[PDB]
Amino acid sequence: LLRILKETEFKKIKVLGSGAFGTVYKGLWIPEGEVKIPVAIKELREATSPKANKEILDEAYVMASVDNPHVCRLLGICLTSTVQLITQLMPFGCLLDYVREHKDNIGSQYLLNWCVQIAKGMNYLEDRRLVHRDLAARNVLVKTPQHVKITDFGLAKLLGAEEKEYHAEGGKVPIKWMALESILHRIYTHQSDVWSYGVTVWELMTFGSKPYDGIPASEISSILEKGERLPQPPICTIDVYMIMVKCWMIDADSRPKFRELIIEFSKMARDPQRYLVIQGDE
Amino acid sequence: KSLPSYLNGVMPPTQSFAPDPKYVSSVPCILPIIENGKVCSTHYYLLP
Repeated sequence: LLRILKETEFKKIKVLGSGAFGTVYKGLWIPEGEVKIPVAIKELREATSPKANKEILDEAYVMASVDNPHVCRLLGICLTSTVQLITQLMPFGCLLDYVREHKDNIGSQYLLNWCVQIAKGMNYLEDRRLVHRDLAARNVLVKTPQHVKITDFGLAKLLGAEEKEYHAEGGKVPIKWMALESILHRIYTHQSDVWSYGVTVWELMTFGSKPYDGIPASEISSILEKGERLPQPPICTIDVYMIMVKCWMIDADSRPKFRELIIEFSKMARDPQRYLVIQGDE
Repeated sequence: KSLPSYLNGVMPPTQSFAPDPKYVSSVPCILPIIENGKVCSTHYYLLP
């Protein structure tokens, strides 16, 4: 069900970004007996163990099969000396950039619907037994300003039949998005994804602020243990903020579940002005 | 109306939920990624 692509089938037109994971390209895909399809091409550059490659693949089989409006399907994969994930291009780009650059074109309706859409997508993956491990606004993509999609850059994990946890080996990691148990113990679960959902949501409501701004990531585990958390966004009523905060409870199982997050944000989205007060959105 | 009052709209870096035992835990080695002078400020090395 997952398409294995030959290198001849596709070409990288442009660089779109780099990072720990590797590099993203603007690209063009020609399927074999054909149409040109504008695609993104993620080239993973971590020198993988066998353990690591097996894990990426398993994640890839799942992503290939996804059929949900709010998650990007893996269109194909090209394994050589490097893994390349091929995916439909989103020209609008990522949601972090959008809220920074187009703050003024964003009301309460847009924001709570984004919250629902991400929850739905994240719930879909949880039903697929996939720990995403990398939810941030830097990895939610805008199909269109009403419709947003979650993606992966190879870091997600499929949990086996009787597994609740994934224990990571050490790597380059987004400290300020991570749940505390992922930093102290490198443990990743659906509930640690919930934590990072909260942070994602904070970013949206603060129109792209840098979380824990001016506190070095080295100090994050401390301040969390002492009960410090991201502050209440200016536009947020208490009802919304308290939802975000519950995601950052110390006990992972006590946090909300994406199911509850959908139902909750969906109610709010039927009367947005009640729950987010944004200037000029009256 | 339950909106936070900040001086001139300015958020503090954090806000405390202490002494609530759900948020208070009742110190690993984090290193930046720097090729000259930070090619990525969101990710860090996490070691024991």
